[PDB]
Amino acid sequence: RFGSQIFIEHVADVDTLLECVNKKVPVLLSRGMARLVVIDSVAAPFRCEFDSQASAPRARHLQSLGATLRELSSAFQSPVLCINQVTEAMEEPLGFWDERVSPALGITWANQLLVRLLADRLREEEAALGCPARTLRVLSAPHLPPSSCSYTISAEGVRGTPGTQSH
Amino acid sequence: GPQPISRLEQCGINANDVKKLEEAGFHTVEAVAYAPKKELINIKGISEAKADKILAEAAKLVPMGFTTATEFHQRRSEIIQITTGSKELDKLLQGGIETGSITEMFGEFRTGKTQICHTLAVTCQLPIDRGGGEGKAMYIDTEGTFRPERLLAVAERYGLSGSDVLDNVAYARAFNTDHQTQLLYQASAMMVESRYALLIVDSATALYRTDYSGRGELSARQMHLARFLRMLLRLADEFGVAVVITNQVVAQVDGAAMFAADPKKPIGGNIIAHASTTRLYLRKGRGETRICKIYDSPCLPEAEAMFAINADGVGDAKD
Amino acid sequence: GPQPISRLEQCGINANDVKKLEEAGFHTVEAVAYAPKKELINIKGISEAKADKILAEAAKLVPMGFTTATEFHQRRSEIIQITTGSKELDKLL
DNA sequence: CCCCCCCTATCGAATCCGTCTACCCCCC
DNA sequence: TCAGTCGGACTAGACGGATTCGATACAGTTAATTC
DNA sequence: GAATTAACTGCCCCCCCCCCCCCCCGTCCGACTGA
Ligand SMILES: Nc1ncnc2c1ncn2[C@@H]1O[C@H](COP(=O)(O)OP(=O)(O)OP(=O)(O)O)[C@@H](O)[C@H]1O
Ligand SMILES: [Ca+2]
Ligand SMILES: [Mg+2]
Repeated sequence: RFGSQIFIEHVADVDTLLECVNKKVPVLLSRGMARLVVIDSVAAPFRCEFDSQASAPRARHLQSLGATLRELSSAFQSPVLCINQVTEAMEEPLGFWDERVSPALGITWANQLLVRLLADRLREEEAALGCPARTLRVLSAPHLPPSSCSYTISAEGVRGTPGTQSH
Repeated sequence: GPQPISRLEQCGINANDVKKLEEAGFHTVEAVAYAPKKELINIKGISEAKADKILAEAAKLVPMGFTTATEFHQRRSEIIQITTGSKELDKLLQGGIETGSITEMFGEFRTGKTQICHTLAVTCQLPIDRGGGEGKAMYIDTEGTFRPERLLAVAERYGLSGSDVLDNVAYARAFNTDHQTQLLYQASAMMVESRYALLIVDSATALYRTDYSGRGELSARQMHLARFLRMLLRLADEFGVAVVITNQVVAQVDGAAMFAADPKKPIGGNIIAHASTTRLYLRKGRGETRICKIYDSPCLPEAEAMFAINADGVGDAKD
Repeated sequence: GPQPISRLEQCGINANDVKKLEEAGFHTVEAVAYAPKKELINIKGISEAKADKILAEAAKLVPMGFTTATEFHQRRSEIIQITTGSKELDKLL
């Protein structure tokens, strides 16, 4: 029964998200309904409240959220998947030399993670062949080399292209 | 029409703040009301609280709320349209040049932009029952091609006194983009002093071709042009005059092997493309006959019309 | 006709500033007045405030405002036209 | 009431500019 | 009769590149000032 | 002539590959066409 074993929550503020992860999530994990946590956009609440001159409160909130998420994941052995947005380089470091885009939320958020992925799509300039080009890349991991592959989106779901992994 | 800025001090504003706003460029209450808070902050003698009070008073004076579409439709139906001197052009434009919006004309050389500008400069002084606007005209020249002889010829065509027509036209010459932008404040002062009904800027983008040369100066040029167009739009909204500007063309070197055999597009880019409300595309026909085409409009279908340039100015194609 | 650039000395401009302007290709007050600010900034040894002051002083002596069409038509009528040596071209022009 | 000791990056923008001519056929 | 309009041969067709913009302190070098 | 202060400039190095057309300004005539 796929439908009845998925729970959906809505938040609007950073404080609302913090309260949700502090109160509602542990109740669901402890009783055993779910063993997977997905955040649709962690960067969305933080990009609407803090400017370039308010880095310290944002860092405090990010550290608290990361600590709470890591504690819950370690306690209940449930993977945590976070979806993030990107910002351009605006060339005038962190390992991104010739990349046009980089993950958002700075380096404080990047210190809280374990495996960092990156999904990229080449626009019509490189996608003038008829179909969009999508590549899923591994940025860093304690046990995975930097690699990449290709995938397509269809009516069935996301499927990777066989014989495409780069070494 | 607009309420002079000298009515703010009756609401609790000291005279020095009003004077500072006057040097800032705001001469009416409507000009202050439309301005954002950031623009008011940049004044030396105005703080955040002073700007808040001034904005509150301006919003009290000027209505800036929601309105039913019926009221807007009724109010729009009484706007004035100025005849272009040609029956075909008037039929194509469904009345003539509208007031309160920016209209732009573009084309290659000897296509008749300056002649149309002169004809509009004369015909805007006619009585409303004859297709005029009953006002004055303002001509800003950036090339040096302003000749009052054409105005005299058009006035003689329309049976007006030549001396009076020449006395109702204001002329200024722009030598650079910075000077071109600086002329839009004295224009505001003259418009609040006396009733004007037209404003010709020819050519609007002539000096930008030379003031900014390469690709390394594209961003600054586009930002300057956008600011100039915003000033034109605020003038048009505040005083309800008709704004007519002219443009130039640039070749399409890549070509792509299209049928036109000589492709060309107007200069200015997406900024002036999205800012202009109505655009007219002029091209040469045979002899003295030219062709005008609707290039962009919110309420006019794409169609073409034929006019001609005579010794009396722009007019219908003489047989 | 045009006024020499040396008249900016009496308006409160350093002699070295006028020397730089004269070495940059400007030789009259009209040439300085018509020049945009960004062109004056390009000259080495001239600041933004100095350029603004120079432009203000130059504009104080050159009329760059609004005038009626009657005055322009009056001044335009005293323009000089040079004969081309042929009656036909002179009549055509 | 008095003591000794510290923090952290962000956002994308904005089009221009035309060159170059070639090549003769055929009797009542 | 009669002009607008669909569709199209008309002797002949190829060509390429181009750059900038931030929000900021202190020293180096040249220019103005009063003894 | 000179000690002294004041004002204008400056902080820099990576892109060498090459399918790609797109919405007409053709110039105009032959014939269709319905009225
Ligand atoms: N007195 C006149 N009688 C008839 N035609 C005239 C007369 N004066 C000018 N023209 C026509 O005006 C044409 C040029 O028009 P106009 O000056 O408006 O050009 P424009 O499009 O503004 O040009 P530019 O791009 O150079 O600014 C000439 O080709 C000429 O035939
Ligand atoms: Ca538009
Ligand atoms: Mg012209």
